[PDB]
Amino acid sequence: FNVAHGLAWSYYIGYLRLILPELQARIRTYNQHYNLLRGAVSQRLYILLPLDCGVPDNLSMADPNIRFLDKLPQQTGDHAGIKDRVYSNSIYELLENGQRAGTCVLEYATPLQTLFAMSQFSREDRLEQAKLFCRTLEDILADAPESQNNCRLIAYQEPADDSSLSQEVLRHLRQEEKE
Amino acid sequence: FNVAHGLAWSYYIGYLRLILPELQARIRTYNQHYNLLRGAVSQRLYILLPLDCGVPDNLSMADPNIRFLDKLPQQTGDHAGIKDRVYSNSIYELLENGQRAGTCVLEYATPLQTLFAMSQFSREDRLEQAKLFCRTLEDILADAPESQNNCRLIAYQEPADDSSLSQEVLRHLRQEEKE
Ligand SMILES: CC[C@H](CC(=O)c1cc2cc(OC)c(OC)cc2[se]1)C(=O)O
Ligand SMILES: CC[C@H](CC(=O)c1cc2cc(OC)c(OC)cc2[se]1)C(=O)O
Repeated sequence: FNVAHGLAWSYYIGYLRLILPELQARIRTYNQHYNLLRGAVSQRLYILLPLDCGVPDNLSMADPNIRFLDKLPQQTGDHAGIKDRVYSNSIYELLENGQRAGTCVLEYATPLQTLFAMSQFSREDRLEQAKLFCRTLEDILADAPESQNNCRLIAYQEPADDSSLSQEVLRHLRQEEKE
Repeated sequence: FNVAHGLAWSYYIGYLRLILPELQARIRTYNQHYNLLRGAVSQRLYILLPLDCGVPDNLSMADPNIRFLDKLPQQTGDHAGIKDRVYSNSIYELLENGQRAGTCVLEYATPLQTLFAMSQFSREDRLEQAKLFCRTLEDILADAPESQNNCRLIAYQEPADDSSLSQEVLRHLRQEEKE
């Protein structure tokens, strides 16, 4: 109950509070200096929350239609001993019927792999802690001033290896255009 | 009790497990390509754990005798959506009587600023959660295979603004030489 609470706050306090306020400027810099009226990167950080807590230690999205396209201009800031601590972010192209249907900054919510490491608790405890985590992070980001149409939490659960994350994400980017 | 548990595991799982196994190689690369038989960077990551949980959002060590000297060769690895996620680390010179008495990679344990944010709980709850955090992290790092004379946890508490972190650290680096 509290592991998930504490991880949400720490993720917000140790990471999002630091990268969110400048994300939208880095994104416009890319969108100018680089880059099609559909291939413009969404002005939002999209945060992947596998409910099964299986966050890959690489780029594997398992969704043939989510591909790495470019890195974002890196932000640098001093933080907690580390001079010019670098903040790396990655842009992904989203495809529908083999065509590029949009583009966004994507990454996984890494505190979840700590819940995975603690269940691999039981698998049902894993799931409830992932939900609590999502619900806490959503509420933190709601009252958080650094969070103003710059952040979307994509929580999902694939029922098997053979069962469309791309479509899910794509819906969120469509709703951005129609707004 | 569990916030501190979970933050220790996440710090270990989200960060130390990823940077510790290569830290000592990055350190030798510096120690050759750069750099005095005393001015060689300690082959250890030193991790500052203010028990008061006051981790600065900058480089402030408040110890005139702990100064930024150089950055470490940055490590890059794919992780959790982010391609070539960069790992930045900073080297500090340690001074005694105005002379450089040693050198080490230093940084603060950032999960602590999440305990700070939650107490600024009461200040005594803050302190116990910081201790629990230290004790959990120490035990994790003991059975952790990635952690083999590459990591030291410096926990301390300054009683006031006018009251020697440098000496504390310096003792740990001396004990390394005499071993
Ligand atoms: C893949 C990119 C991420 C994003 C990232 O850099 C950080 C995550 C994070 C989480 C914390 O608590 C949950 C925390 O507490 C101080 C500090 C940080 Se920084 C990664 O995990 O490497
Ligand atoms: C100043 C340098 C640090 C070190 C660092 O990068 C990370 C810390 C961290 C902590 C986590 O839980 C506690 C976590 O859970 C996924 C991931 C990370 Se990455 C910083 O906080 O920026």
